[PDB]
Amino acid sequence: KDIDTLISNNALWSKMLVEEDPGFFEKLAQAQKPRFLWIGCSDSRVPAERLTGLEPGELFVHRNVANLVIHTDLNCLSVVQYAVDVLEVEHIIICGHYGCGGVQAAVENPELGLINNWLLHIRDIWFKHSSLLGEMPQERRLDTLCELNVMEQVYNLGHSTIMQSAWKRGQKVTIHGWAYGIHDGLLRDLDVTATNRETLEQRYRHGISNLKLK
Amino acid sequence: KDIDTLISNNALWSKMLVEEDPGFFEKLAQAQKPRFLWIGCSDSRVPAERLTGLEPGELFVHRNVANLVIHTDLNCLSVVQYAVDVLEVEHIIICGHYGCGGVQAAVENPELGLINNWLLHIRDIWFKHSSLLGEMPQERRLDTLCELNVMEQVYNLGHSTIMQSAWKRGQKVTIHGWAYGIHDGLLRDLDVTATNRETLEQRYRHGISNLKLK
Amino acid sequence: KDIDTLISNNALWSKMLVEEDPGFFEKLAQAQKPRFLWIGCSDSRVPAERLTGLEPGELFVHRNVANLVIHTDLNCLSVVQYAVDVLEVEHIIICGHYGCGGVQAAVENPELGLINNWLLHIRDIWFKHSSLLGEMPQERRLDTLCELNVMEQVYNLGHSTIMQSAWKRGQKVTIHGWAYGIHDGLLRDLDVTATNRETLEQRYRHGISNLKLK
Amino acid sequence: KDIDTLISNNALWSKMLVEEDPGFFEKLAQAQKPRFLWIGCSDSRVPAERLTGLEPGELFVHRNVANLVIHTDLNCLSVVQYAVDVLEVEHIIICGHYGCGGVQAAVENPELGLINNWLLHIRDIWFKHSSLLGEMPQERRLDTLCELNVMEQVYNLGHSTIMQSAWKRGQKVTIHGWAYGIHDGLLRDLDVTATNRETLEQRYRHGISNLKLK
Ligand SMILES: [Zn+2]
Ligand SMILES: [Zn+2]
Ligand SMILES: [Zn+2]
Ligand SMILES: [Zn+2]
Repeated sequence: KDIDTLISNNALWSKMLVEEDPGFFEKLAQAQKPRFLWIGCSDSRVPAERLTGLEPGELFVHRNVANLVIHTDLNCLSVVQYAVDVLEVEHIIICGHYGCGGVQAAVENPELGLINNWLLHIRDIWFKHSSLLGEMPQERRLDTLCELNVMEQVYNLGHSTIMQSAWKRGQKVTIHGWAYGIHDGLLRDLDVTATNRETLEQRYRHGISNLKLK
Repeated sequence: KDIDTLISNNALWSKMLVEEDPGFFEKLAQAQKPRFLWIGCSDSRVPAERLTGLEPGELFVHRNVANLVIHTDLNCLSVVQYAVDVLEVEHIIICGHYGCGGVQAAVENPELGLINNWLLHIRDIWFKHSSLLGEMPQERRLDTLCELNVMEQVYNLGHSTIMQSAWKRGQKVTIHGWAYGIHDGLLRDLDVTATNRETLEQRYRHGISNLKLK
Repeated sequence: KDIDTLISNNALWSKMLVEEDPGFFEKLAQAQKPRFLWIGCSDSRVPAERLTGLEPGELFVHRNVANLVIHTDLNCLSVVQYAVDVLEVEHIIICGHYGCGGVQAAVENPELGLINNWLLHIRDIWFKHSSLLGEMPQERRLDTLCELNVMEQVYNLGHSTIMQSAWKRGQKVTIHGWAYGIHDGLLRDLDVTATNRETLEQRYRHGISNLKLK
Repeated sequence: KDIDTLISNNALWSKMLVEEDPGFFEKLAQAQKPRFLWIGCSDSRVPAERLTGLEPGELFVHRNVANLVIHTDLNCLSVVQYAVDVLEVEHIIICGHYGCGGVQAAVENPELGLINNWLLHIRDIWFKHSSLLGEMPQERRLDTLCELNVMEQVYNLGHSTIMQSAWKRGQKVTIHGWAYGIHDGLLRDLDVTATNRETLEQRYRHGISNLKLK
């Protein structure tokens, strides 16, 4: 596919909607704030909308390499603060995916350029859970790192001043840590769901523990 | 819709694909690098995939508030460098949308919190094109700012060291500046398409000029 | 000078203080919060302490290339928020200097690498005041840009959510825009001193106006 | 001291130099690139120039809260890249200090606002060396964290793409990890000096080991 094909398909798509689904934009037209914030990877192997069946306008979205929530990344923090304080989303979903190019590159450590600096945050995670990973079969270590990465980002987001203050003033906002694979497009709940400061700490340890078993 | 509904729909969606479109993941399974990098707004009113008809895996995606390409935002720059130097995408599309909450908030200047700092980059653009905007009917100024914002981000991306070096070594990478509205989902080419350092400067002025007329 | 010379001189310096100025650390030992926040250039041609005669512990300091206050730079914003809200400094000084390597590089635009992205913020300023600069003798344009840069950073800092909220709750914090040259080490007040939202806007225009004359 | 006193003292200081040290700016006037890059804390309890006896113009300087080198902080990375690739400094010194307000705040975890996000990078370090710290007397844990922080930042800087590429092309650049206290102003070499990729890894482990003993 080339550029002209995208513009042409869009023009035809727009016209076809009139006599196939005229109310397609009805929801959009009506100022309806999203209830979910989705933080995913730029790889976007399978669109979040397709994975969940959500309609356009129901989710606010941020995507970066390897779906990271770095303590000091204002790009991501700005999306979160806007979503939590202004749009007042009720659920935040951090979703990783098996076979993520970013996660793999962080382990193999090839010389890719500027992106290597961003990826060092993942290597920090790999070092952190070294013992845990060496306790499992080799073929499952990369997929496990993918899950650990999501859990650590959920933990990071929960500790941001944004989430801490929201939960402190009693706002209802839940964080979820999910992952999916390209073999079946099945969402997998890493079970680190946090609804407040206490469950954040509890479920985090819970998630890590469920891996010690696995 | 609640969380349980998303997980349940996903499980059912995955199963249905087997006897409706078994080869859905065939493309994904095959390591196929995306040809397009899409930089859009976190609002994601209408998914890029739906707007263009692109299949999953064909595009690399980054989304932030008001689709900005700040000179010094490493989150966005990391996505671009990875896409250009590693995935070697051939087209980069920066797409804004009319009625963007970020653009509007930058003009009205309400006290929203941390996000206000991110939005000041848009106010800089508004000041920059003050004369141009005052030369057009009031009802069209916000939509025009939305277009100007996209053009300025295309300009910013083109001047990053990442794009400058890519074009310098003769790599084929094109940047496009688009915008769409919720009234019809029709993509609008702002005609600032840049294929090298020269066309970047030329098309930028061209885009601004086409507005002086409009 | 080499590394061993610095360590050796430090050891001797420390000893000499006992029988030359025994109370040197008395001030430091006593938890005394700084009253001034100094934001300067990494070039640090002449130390701020030497320029003003301030004693150690009296100033909090941040230095980056070309003393910039980018709307979205969390490094600088973190220093400011800490200084204003926690240390409660009463004066913030942004000081540039004539002949700054960063300012010059932004104009000449040589290919220096990663730093070029940081410097684009200065080129934005150069474009912004194009008419003003072309209205003055060529030999004075670079020095004028150096002053304009400081004024714009003062403006940027004043518009951050940090300063806006501080002034809003009635906190006493003043921002100053200074510059000095290596020909005499003489501080030059650009007269853009802001004590609140109103004076920020007024003095900014004032500073620009005094240049139209110059 | 107030603002008028700083401006007045500067004016008098400048004049006095003529008949006390007329050649004070001679060095500065002569375009002499610094040989050292100093990365320190914004606290700046004792100026680097006073600690080492270096003259103005001999050092390039960056200061932020708790002297951090975050993998993805473009402010700090820009200073380093400019210093290494353009100024070609030969030594980079990361210097922390005992009693650092940033380090302490990271441990006590008070609610300070935006700065708490920046400080989470230090808490990550505290968690990382939990076992090591619990193996030492309580009264020495905070000072030890101060040293561990410096060692980790040296490690971070060494792993940046900037340092990796410099050492790869055979450039001579050495990184040092120091710390000083307000009780005597005595510099303490943490002995993690790295001159290349190999010594970076070796000296890092060495530094941590010397603590296991201490
Ligand atoms: Zn991925
Ligand atoms: Zn938007
Ligand atoms: Zn400078
Ligand atoms: Zn400190």
